[PDB]
Amino acid sequence: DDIEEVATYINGQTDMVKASVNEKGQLQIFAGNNKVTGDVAFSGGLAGALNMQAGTAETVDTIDVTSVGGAQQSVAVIDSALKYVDSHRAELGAFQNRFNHAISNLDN
Amino acid sequence: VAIQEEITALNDELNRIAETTSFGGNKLLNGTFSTKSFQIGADNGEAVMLTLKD
Repeated sequence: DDIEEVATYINGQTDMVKASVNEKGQLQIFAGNNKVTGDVAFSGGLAGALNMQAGTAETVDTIDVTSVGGAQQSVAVIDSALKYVDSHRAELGAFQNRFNHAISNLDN
Repeated sequence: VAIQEEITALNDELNRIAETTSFGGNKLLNGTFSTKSFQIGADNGEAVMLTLKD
């Protein structure tokens, strides 16, 4: 498998981490805070060859697409963001519905 | 000599073709293109690499 095929394989086998490949050819694993709560311990023969580095923080406010690597990582960040956004909406949705039922009972 | 002169001209033609071809601004055959990946999916890490040689 070439580096790009490796990235797709990872993205396919797991949804916990989202891989990517930058311009040079380095692999970019992104783990959204809403899914992982800590640094990932990359291990195994592949890891040894790739030599994965530390995990800088990347919030939407920090998405630079001027480079392909940055664009690929940015897609992942945006996805993690959309999940956070939606989840909150869902929570608020229940609040509305719950308050709706409450109003009905209070009226009764 | 005559033939060589003609070959020399054609020779230059091949060189320019290689150094002049340019999709928009990006050059293609000069050798600088190397390899770029083309994201062809709706999720990251789906890109497929494409390589253009000198």
